[PDB]
Amino acid sequence: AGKKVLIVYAHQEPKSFNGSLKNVAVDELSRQGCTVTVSDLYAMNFEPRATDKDITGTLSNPEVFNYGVETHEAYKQRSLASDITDEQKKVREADLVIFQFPLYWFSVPAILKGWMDRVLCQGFAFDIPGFYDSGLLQGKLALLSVTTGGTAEMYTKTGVNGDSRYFLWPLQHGTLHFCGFKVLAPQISFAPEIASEEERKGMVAAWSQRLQTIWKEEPIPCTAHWHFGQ
Amino acid sequence: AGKKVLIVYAHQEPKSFNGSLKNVAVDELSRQGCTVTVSDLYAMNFEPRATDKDITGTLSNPEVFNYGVETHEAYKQRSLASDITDEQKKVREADLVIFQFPLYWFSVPAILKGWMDRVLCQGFAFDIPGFYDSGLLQGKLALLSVTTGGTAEMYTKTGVNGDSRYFLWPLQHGTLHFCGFKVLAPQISFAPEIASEEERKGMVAAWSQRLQTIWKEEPIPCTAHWHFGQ
Ligand SMILES: Cc1cc2nc3c(=O)[nH]c(=O)nc-3n(C[C@H](O)[C@H](O)[C@H](O)COP(=O)(O)OP(=O)(O)OC[C@H]3O[C@@H](n4cnc5c(N)ncnc54)[C@H](O)[C@@H]3O)c2cc1C
Ligand SMILES: Cc1cc2nc3c(=O)[nH]c(=O)nc-3n(C[C@H](O)[C@H](O)[C@H](O)COP(=O)(O)OP(=O)(O)OC[C@H]3O[C@@H](n4cnc5c(N)ncnc54)[C@H](O)[C@@H]3O)c2cc1C
Ligand SMILES: CCN(CC)CCC[C@H](C)Nc1ccnc2cc(Cl)ccc12
Ligand SMILES: CCN(CC)CCC[C@H](C)Nc1ccnc2cc(Cl)ccc12
Ligand SMILES: [Zn+2]
Ligand SMILES: [Zn+2]
Repeated sequence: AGKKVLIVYAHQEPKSFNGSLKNVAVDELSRQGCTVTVSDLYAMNFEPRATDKDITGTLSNPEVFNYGVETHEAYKQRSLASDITDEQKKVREADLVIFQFPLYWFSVPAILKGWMDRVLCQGFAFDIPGFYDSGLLQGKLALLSVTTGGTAEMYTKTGVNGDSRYFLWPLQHGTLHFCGFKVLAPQISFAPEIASEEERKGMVAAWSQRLQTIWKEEPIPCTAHWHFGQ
Repeated sequence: AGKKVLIVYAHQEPKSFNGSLKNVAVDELSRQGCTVTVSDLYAMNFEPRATDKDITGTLSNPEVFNYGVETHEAYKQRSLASDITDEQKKVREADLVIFQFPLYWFSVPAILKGWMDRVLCQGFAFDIPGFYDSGLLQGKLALLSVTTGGTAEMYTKTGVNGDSRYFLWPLQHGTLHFCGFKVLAPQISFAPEIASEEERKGMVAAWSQRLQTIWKEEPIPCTAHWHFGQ
């Protein structure tokens, strides 16, 4: 026991469907006795841009700015902007990181993309070498809880939008697995705007109910076959 | 001729490999007699976050904030923030939109993700019923010019990262095709940091040379089969 959870939450509106899914996760994980922290990115005005302001120390090469190189070195020297290290502390302490967001352009909203870009730097989240199964966040779990405009039917193989797993690839594999996370099955709450209020309440209750047994779940095999099939 | 091009450019450093690819595109398209415009997102300090500041008027619903609905209505009511409408004007005038960026987490840097989120609103880029082949930007061409850290071999179907086409799906299909663009084959400049000077020169020259005949190209079939098939 004694599990720690970080929820990285990306919605502007506390009364939103995303807000309800975040709150029910806080409620249920709290009820279980888990330690819970939420990064409410919009409320934090979280900075999404990868810039030279993210390093406060002497640059390795002040004539030609290479974000990856400079953040790697800043991580090692401890000269990263404090907003980044504040998030790194939350990740370091977490056993499970839940990302709660509406799908924007088959991906995460930009503010959350910026969290990934800025927080998961070399030295902290991965090394070269030291990625995928050797990533530095090994031993941790991650889970994408996503809401969509499109219906489940629209996000199937035979639909023009394609199977929902297709768009998970850059997030689950390219990012989370790359950093060493084991990835729990995504929670996709399809088309709440189209849904009836009863169907919406059902989707929120389904997430809460799933969370009751989250610590017993196995991760997915985060492979091309899982995402794309044969 | 009389062709118009917008380059949406996302790199912090003018002397970067991305910078050089952007500059060669400007040079070669300018030489051809094309009309060329560049949105240098980092130099513009482009806002990535989707917030209620993106609507200038009174909100469609001041009590509960729905970004998609509010921006749709704002577009119809000419009440979007000027940074967004400035970009929409550039897109509206363009026959070809080139995106020039380094791959960040199998996707675009957050600043460019924010451009997509905030600029391509419903009513402007898509609507009911105009999407995929009938998207509102139909008749326009789009092209992703991406640079990577990983090698071409890492980006193979059975390589650690999977086929590069796998990460293109959310961008080419879920975003560009969705908005009605015809998608020209991506330009992928693999691993310039690792490449020799000569190899880098070759990749820049390949891009310059490609641009010489860009108006003669057929778009790819932006399908699941192209992205995921044998
Ligand atoms: C920039 C942008 C890009 C997008 N790109 C995509 C894309 O690529 N693919 C795609 O499929 N969609 C896309 N969308 C649509 C988007 O994913 C949906 O709009 C979003 O997922 C809806 O979630 P929400 O929390 O905002 O819904 P909400 O509008 O907040 O929720 C709907 C309703 O649920 C109600 N509600 C809240 N809590 C509860 C509760 N506890 N019980 C019952 N009802 C409740 C709310 O009052 C509301 O009426 C995009 C949208 C934007 C703005
Ligand atoms: C947050 C983050 C996430 C990332 N995620 C990924 C990922 O998911 N997958 C992946 O594969 N990579 C990833 N990367 C790596 C990234 O994609 C590469 O670092 C980037 O593409 C390199 O391009 P660049 O323009 O910055 O190269 P640069 O470092 O600017 O350039 C490389 C070399 O080319 C030289 N050069 C510039 N112009 C010319 C010229 N005209 N002729 C010859 N040489 C020239 C430069 O001087 C330099 O020496 C990530 C990086 C970051 C920071
Ligand atoms: C017209 C607005 N309103 C009236 C019913 C319906 C809500 C709008 C719906 C949910 N939004 C969407 C539904 C489905 N797909 C989408 C893809 C993108 Cl990129 C953006 C928005 C999307
Ligand atoms: C000083 C040496 N310097 C090159 C300038 C280090 C370059 C490291 C290499 C290129 N970067 C990378 C190579 C391959 N994959 C990657 C995935 C991510 Cl997320 C981030 C960086 C990556
Ligand atoms: Zn994986
Ligand atoms: Zn397509």
